[PDB]
Amino acid sequence: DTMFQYPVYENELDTPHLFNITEPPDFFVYWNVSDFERTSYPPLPEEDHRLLLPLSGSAPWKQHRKRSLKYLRKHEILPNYLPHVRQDVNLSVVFPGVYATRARLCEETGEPLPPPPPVSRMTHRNFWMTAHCGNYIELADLQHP
Amino acid sequence: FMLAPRVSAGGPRNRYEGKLVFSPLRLSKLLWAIDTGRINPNEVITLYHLRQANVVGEREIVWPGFVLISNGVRR
Amino acid sequence: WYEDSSKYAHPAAGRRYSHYLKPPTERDFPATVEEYEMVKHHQKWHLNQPGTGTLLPWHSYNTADLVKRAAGRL
Amino acid sequence: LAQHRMQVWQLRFKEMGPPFSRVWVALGGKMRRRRVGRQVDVKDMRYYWRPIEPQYQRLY
Amino acid sequence: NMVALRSEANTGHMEGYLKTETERLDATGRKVQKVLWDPVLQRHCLFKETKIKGPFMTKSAIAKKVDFPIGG
Amino acid sequence: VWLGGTAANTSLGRDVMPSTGKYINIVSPTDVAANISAGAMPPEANVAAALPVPRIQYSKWNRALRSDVYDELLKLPLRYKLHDFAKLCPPQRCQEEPEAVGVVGRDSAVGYLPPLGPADPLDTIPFFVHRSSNGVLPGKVFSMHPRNLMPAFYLRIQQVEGDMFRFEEELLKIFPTKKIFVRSHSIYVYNVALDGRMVLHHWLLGLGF
Amino acid sequence: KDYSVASGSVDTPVLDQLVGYYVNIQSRKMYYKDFLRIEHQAVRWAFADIRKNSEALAHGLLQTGLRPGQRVLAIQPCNCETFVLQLACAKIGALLAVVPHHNISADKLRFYLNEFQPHHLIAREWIVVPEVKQGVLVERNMHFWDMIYNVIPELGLSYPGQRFQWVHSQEFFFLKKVVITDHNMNLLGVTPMRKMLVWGPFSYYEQRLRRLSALLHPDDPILALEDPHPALEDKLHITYSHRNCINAGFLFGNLMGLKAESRFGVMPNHHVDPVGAIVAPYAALTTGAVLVHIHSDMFTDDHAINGIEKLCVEEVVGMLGKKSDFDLLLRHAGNFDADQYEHLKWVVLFEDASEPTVGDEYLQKLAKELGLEDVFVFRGPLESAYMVMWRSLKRARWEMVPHVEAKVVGDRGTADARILAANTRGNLKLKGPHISAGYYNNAGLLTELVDERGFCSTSREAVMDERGQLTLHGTQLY
Amino acid sequence: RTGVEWYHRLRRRGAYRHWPWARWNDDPVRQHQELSCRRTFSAAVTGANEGVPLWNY
Amino acid sequence: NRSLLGYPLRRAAAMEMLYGGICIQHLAQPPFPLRKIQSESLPPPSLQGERDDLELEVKDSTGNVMGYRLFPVNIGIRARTESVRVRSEDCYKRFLAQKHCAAAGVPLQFPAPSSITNSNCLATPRAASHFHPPSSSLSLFTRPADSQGGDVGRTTPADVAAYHPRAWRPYQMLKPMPHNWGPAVRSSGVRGPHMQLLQERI
Amino acid sequence: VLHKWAVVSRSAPPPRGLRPIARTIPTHPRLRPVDYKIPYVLRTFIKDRHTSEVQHLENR
Amino acid sequence: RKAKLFHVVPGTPVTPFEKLKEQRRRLPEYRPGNNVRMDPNTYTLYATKKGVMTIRESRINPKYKWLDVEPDIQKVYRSRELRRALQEREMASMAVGENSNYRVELDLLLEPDWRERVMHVPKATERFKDPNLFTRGVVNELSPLDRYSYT
Amino acid sequence: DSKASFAARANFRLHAQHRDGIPSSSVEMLSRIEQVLPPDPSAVTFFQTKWDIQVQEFYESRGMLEPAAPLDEEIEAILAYHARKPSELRVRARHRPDGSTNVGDDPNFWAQAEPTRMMDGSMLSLWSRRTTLGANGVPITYRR
RNA sequence: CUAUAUUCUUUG
Repeated sequence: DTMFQYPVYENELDTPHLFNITEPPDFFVYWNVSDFERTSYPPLPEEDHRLLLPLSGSAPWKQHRKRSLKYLRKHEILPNYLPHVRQDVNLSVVFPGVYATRARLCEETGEPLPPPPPVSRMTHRNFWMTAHCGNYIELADLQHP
Repeated sequence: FMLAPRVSAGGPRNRYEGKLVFSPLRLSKLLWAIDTGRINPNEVITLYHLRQANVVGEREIVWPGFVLISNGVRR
Repeated sequence: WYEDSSKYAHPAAGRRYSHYLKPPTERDFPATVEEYEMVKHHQKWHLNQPGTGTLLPWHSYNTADLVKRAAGRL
Repeated sequence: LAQHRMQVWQLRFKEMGPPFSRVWVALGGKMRRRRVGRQVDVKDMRYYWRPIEPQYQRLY
Repeated sequence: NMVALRSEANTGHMEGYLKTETERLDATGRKVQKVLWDPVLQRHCLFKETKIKGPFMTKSAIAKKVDFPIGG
Repeated sequence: VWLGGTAANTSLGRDVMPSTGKYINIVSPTDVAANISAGAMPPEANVAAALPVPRIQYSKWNRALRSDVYDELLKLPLRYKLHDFAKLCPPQRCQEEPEAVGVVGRDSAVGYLPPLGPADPLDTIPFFVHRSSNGVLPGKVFSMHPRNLMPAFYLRIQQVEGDMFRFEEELLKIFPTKKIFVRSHSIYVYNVALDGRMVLHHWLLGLGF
Repeated sequence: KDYSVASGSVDTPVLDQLVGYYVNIQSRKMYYKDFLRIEHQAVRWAFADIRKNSEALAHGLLQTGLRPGQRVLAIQPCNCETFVLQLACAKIGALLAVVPHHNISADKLRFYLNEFQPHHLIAREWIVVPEVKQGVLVERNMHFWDMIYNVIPELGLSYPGQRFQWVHSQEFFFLKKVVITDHNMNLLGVTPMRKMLVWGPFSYYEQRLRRLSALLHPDDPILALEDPHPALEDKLHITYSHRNCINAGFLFGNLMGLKAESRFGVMPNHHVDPVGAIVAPYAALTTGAVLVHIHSDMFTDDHAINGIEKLCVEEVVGMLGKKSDFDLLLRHAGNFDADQYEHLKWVVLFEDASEPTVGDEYLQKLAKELGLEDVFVFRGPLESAYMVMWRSLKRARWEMVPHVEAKVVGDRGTADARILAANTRGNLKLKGPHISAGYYNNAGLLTELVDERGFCSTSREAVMDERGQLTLHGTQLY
Repeated sequence: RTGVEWYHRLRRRGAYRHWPWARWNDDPVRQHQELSCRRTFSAAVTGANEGVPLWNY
Repeated sequence: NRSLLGYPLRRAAAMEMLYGGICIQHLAQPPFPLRKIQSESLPPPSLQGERDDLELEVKDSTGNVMGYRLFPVNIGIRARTESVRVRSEDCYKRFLAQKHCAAAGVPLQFPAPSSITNSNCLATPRAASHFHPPSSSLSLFTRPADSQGGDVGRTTPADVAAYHPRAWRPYQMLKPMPHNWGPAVRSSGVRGPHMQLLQERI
Repeated sequence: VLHKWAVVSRSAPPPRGLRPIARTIPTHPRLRPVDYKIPYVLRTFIKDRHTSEVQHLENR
Repeated sequence: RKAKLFHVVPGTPVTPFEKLKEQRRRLPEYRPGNNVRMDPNTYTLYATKKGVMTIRESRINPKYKWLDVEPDIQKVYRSRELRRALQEREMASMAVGENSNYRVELDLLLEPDWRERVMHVPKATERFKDPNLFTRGVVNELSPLDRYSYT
Repeated sequence: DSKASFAARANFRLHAQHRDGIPSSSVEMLSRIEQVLPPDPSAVTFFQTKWDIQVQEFYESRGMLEPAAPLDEEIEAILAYHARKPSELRVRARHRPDGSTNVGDDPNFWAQAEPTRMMDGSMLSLWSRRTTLGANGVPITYRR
């Protein structure tokens, strides 16, 4: 079964399963009409990395920054658009996402939905709404600073 | 030639009685003839007016008469 | 001329006699017992399709004066 | 006047070309003796129009 | 030996087939049948052994009328 | 022989599936790619190859004047300066719609204009070139020895009337490499096909004839 | 009156593009406006949703292994998703087959599998089917799972290599995936190896659906429906294309009248004939409207009553159906108040030409009982998407649907066949944008003649009246 | 180099009149354009990636 | 550390060996170990990879194969090839309508608008950017007569409905008729009307 | 192979995804591998192919 | 008989359509190398890509050879051009593998033991490795049929 | 959210020489900021986004004109290949467009994509190559 | 070459 296995990554920060797509192996696939409102974002990883102090002796920060640099190389930011990247500080640019799939409106008025309260502290619910190295965020939730 | 097979018992480009083989009349030739001043724009242009205005020669004329082809004309 | 005169059959004409300029007989039904036997055999020969009533001969000319367009832009 | 345009040419070939360069083209015979057993590629290398050899073209 | 594998779905499509020495051998009393691509249907169908020189669409090649369960 | 594998499963955009298990007991596309019995499928079998599209050909009944050919006339150290290329083309479409247009200079999709006259006054051109009775400009492309159907071609210029040698002395500048010959009625340019005909016509139109 | 030919007005515009194109246009114009409403599935969708998850489902089928050449088989009972599949299979150009589930066994299932030879099977586990208890129609939950495992026994014998063997059933070798649709009310998603990815960007540089849609043509047939009264032995499932469906929908939406955000109902169990499959949802798509599904089925008194109680809530300004299930509404509409129907104004019933002629006293009964302004009757053969000619209650004359020519010809010609004498039985030929000349069979996709004049053979014989009226017949058997 | 067609491809005769159809001075891999990234975000470091080797050299 | 067979051996076989040939002890096997795939070890996303991952059948030089599978089988092959050529021609013409209409920012209409194609032929630098029309300009009507409305003039006779500007004639003729010729057949092919017929003077 | 410039062109080829081509040991005795034994295994005939290709497999 | 030859100059760029070598059925003299396809019945070598053809000789037996096609032409071109330039400037080293007189030594000083690695017969127990290695995933490939060293 | 502001927004590079179209105060401020910053970033992070309707409302609410994605090239080539007649790909003459004669013995030469022109290509040594360009900007084949 | 094969395939 080493030749028959569904691909499992350890770092989904690129959310590759949205891009590199492998067919469901099962002969019976289950497709409801309900699953259109399900956002398919990757599962919450262990070692939430954005909490890490970027200490030069810290192993998890080392492996994370080499991961980020390799992601930058595979998307060709690092050689190309941005030739020299010193990785010093641990950066998190987070967005107030509601995880709503498409753009919505108000049922009560017909207005655009009001701007959400800016996020105070980072949470696990907030994790995929950040800017990671390589991932995908919906346009509908990127609407605010 | 006997190494090559026969095709289509009459022959490939074969004339028969009633094959419609038109001699071409290019639309460019016509428009040149009109803007040059051989032919009336004011008038229904028949094959007769083409023969009389000399734009097409007697030799070119054969049954069935002509085809109007647009060669290098976009308007 | 096609859309006014030609595409319409004779006003009396039945379906079988449609193509004739004047209907050769009155009744549309085949009027000869031999012709009727032949039409029965024709309708069981070809399976029973709508047009099978009218006899079409099994053999062909392969002549260019009867052939029309195989396929092309309408 | 047309004596030499013999029809055994006109059944076999057909000439294709722009003025001052014209091939005579023909199909291949290997066909009507043994089709089966050979292979499909060498069989359908027979369905293409091909220019005759230039000597024969000059000769005809 | 030379036989013709002609479509069991009767399109009259035949394919020249050379029998293997086992099938060339008279050991068995059967016609060979094989699943092949029928281009006339663009589908896979059974082919049957039949004589190469003979009309590939014969009258006797008509299937009896079968009513289909589907529909009313 | 168990026929199976992960090939039937569609993998889009990169195949991340373990690659040791792709085809099992089934011939790969590589196995049929190194084993085909045909040979050298032709260069025209390349479907996605971007093929050229020719421009509209200059015929005697269609003057489609190309600006670049005209620019290659304008680079030459010719005397007798030429009308700028915008004038050799007929008036536009949407300008010519109504009855507001003149009779001589009318809109023609083929394009045809009566001769514009010399691009400079106070100057005399030593030669004068006549259009045909149908409006065609004099250059004719023949073949030397047409019986054997030789590809070798030439150009015959007839309707030149004047000092023909001035015509030839500018024709030298147009055709530096080719062979030029003079005769009472005509001027021969050798090894010049419809290209040089197109040029001769661009030059004669630009010159004011 | 003199000759047998009938023609409709040609002033109505014709839509010749693909389906996805009009979906994109209608998604750009009205994005947030409602498209269809279903209470029993909790589906309230905009045009946003229909575009988004249509092409999302398209990508889903692309990764599930579907390709532009092959077929899908769909036994779904009156869902939204069979329509969504119409659009998805339209986008990737795969022929969708919808078969009626009301009488379904293992034998005819394997007949369908023999006929269409589908790549996919869109099925259920528990499906609701009518059956007769004590002379009365009662619902049964047919366990369709049993039927699938009866048709294909080899899925039970499971050896620990066999998700990946090449052929899942040696006797159906064209079956690759089976899409099971059941609403499982658990909040947790299913494991991604039985679930197809329906969300997010499927690409980097460009999405491959618009690389594909350039290679698709509007006359490519994608849909197939049963003909319960087949013209001939041969025509089994008559087959529809992009522009057939689009123009059926647009002609219906133009002829009645439909304005944006106006509510448009459909009686259930019509997804297998071109009523709720083709005419209705494409009418709702093409012009701005809101499609409305009433209760999932019809055939019993209880959910007939539930049907009225839903349609009076949902504020439907007009609805579609057939005579046979308007019978049930007429049974149970008397029990309610008159003013409860105050929003219903017009109603539509569709007629196959072998019915002939729903009586106008029945129409009068409908109009008086529901407090209706007008009752519209459409009629035509099933090849024509149930519209050739139509009448209202107040107008008994049969007006032709625009861009439709119906002629009755002799037997001695193809293109050059001659019009008969306006009472005489002869072949029938239909020319129209929403008419289909293809039909799917055991052999494969098939087509009867479309000639130089543009007309199309139906292989049906008919009789024309003096007043516009068609009567279909079986083939002439002397 | 013997044979008839080797006589035709050297004296380059009427099938071979332009011999090798793959000849030096065409490259399919780069199409004679230099792969250098001038696309750099800040205009200061524009020439930062230069002399990145195309092969072992 | 290392083992003499290299992998830690499972208890089933073990307890099976030291209770000689008996498996009653652990028979419920643990699931296999996972192999994690490095997502940044993957190559950069390629365009051609995106082109061909779908594996369409249209890149074959034999013909438009995808076209054949979307087309009826009821037609003789030599009349079907020139049919599929016609649909693959219309897909091209429409592709060009898309292109030129996008190039001028005009909403799509197809046979073609003239003024768009010809005027876009007058600019070599117009190939850079394309702009969408506004949502106001977008309508469903893709025929010009549906779009441009009536204009004042018409030439063809009014008595014929087939000449109506909005009339719809089907796009291609489809005939079930067989083809009459093939190369491997000796006497086949379409004959002059006064030529001798097949097998005459037997 | 028949390209589209042929005289006759054929229909769609078989889709590769269905009914694959097995990699079979060549039965030609000169092309057969040496160690390949003529497969006599005395067995009760299992008539369905589903099980009969499991016998050719070791997955335990 | 017939004469069966090279249709291209070795060391010269070649298009896919052109044949490389026509062999005669005897293992063939020339075997398909990188980006090269052999016609199984004809044993005629074709080019897969468009590039420079070169000949490899097997280190084991010099008489058995491969034809390779190297995809990028300009690499080979400017490498060869510079190399030649250096040859004329007396600045080039003759120690490269391009020198045919030196390749034996070159294979020798890199891997001295390649003789005894070729002559070394594995036993059946390490040819046929116990499949549970492959099952558990200690080794990811199980390939009993490569017992032979082709270099 | 202005217009010129958006133009300068879309064409931004970091240490630019001169910036035109913006008001002077903002230019001076950007000059200050870019004098302050080093060319080297201390952290880089990036996400990806798919189109939605908020793009449209961004362009239409501000009265701008939304950019479009150009159609594919290879799809155009595929369509252009499959559209042409079978007689467009056959051999039309003794000479391939290169000028080489095609003797009928070799199957590679039984196809011709571009029609050969015998009466053209005599002027190419005396002319600039820009003349060789076709209608779509691809050089057409001339006899040499 | 003449006959038998009459759809994309076939004999002497």
